[PDB]
Amino acid sequence: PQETLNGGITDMLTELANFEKNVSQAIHKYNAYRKAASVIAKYPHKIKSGAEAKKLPGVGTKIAEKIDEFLATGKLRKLEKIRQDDTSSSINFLTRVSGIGPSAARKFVDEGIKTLEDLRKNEDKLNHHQRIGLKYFGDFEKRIPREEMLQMQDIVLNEVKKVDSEYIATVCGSFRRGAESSGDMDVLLTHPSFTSESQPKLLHQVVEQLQKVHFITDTLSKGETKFMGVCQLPSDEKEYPHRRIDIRLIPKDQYYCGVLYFTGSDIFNKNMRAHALEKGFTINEYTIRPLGVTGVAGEPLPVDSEKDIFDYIQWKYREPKDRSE
DNA sequence: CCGACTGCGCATCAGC
DNA sequence: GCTGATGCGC
DNA sequence: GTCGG
Ligand SMILES: Nc1nc2c(ncn2[C@H]2C[C@H](O)[C@@H](COP(=O)(O)NP(=O)(O)OP(=O)(O)O)O2)c(=O)[nH]1
Ligand SMILES: [Mg+2]
Ligand SMILES: [Mg+2]
Ligand code: NA
Ligand code: NA
Repeated sequence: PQETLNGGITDMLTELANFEKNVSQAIHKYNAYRKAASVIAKYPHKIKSGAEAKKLPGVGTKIAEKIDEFLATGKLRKLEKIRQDDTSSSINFLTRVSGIGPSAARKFVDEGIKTLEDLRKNEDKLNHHQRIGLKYFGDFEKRIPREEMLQMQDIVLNEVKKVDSEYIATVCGSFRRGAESSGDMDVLLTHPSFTSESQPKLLHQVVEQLQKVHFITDTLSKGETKFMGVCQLPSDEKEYPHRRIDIRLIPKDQYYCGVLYFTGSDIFNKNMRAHALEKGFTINEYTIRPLGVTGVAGEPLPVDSEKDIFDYIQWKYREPKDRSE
């Protein structure tokens, strides 16, 4: 639906959400406001009253009350005030730097460090992640057009196969759902030699090759199963924005549960789990399991493709395209 | 009334 | 030194 | 902040 429907309300709720997460450090209030924001964003009518909004799941007494104030006045007194607050708005802003959370942001603002400029001045007080986040502050907040994501996929699948043709790599996330743009790139990686009961250079070798051809440019974090970092498409034209890329190495017997999980959406993943229990199965990130007569979970069932998971719960395979809910 | 709201990998801190 | 807790991102 | 046991 059009933003001009309830965009004022959803903007208000999103703004309240961020201050809860970043300033009050109340993560559950943060998700509460966002849940309320989401369901109102989907609501196909211009809301006339807080009581009207309250019918929706996720909208309670306090938000219905806040909406009443917004509709009547065009603003929120509390929001106006906190917007104004130099301390709170600075803390809120610094968290936009990847690696700087609520705790670091507060500590920085505590000692007078409030801006990117201030961060740029105080490099030795930033850890490795926070420096990278600072270095690519602008780039990290850009979205990635699908065409560039396709070019990025080309390089990943090529270099991965070059390392070992028996690797299996799948670019999941919104891109796999066929979105016209993405926030980052999520690559899931496996190899027949790696199972749950199973070299742990399997991830390193792929990262290394992607670094060698200068696709991967920076490393945020890297262990034996998970890589988080920065990549960039090759350039006399203007150079591309640096992009966030994650690579996960998953055991083969857990790969397609992994692919399903990290393809999303979260809203879709929720239903699929809920319907999975109603059929007597439990689905998490790693496995699908039967729930015995009292709720005792048996051994993880063998999964060799996505559809296998759909078959167990008697679902017909839904294409990633049709997985926004 | 009052507990749940995903929980894990990695980097780094806190403490022994 | 090591172990467990915390911060962070997702 | 919201929901529900
Ligand atoms: N249990 C649980 N799992 C979650 C939750 N939130 C997310 N997940 C899981 C399920 C999600 O699929 C995954 C996050 O993948 P991203 O790449 O960060 N999001 P995407 O790629 O779709 O969009 P973008 O284009 O912006 O990158 O984490 C949660 O609250 N609870
Ligand atoms: Mg993504
Ligand atoms: Mg991601
Ligand atoms: Na409600
Ligand atoms: Na941040």
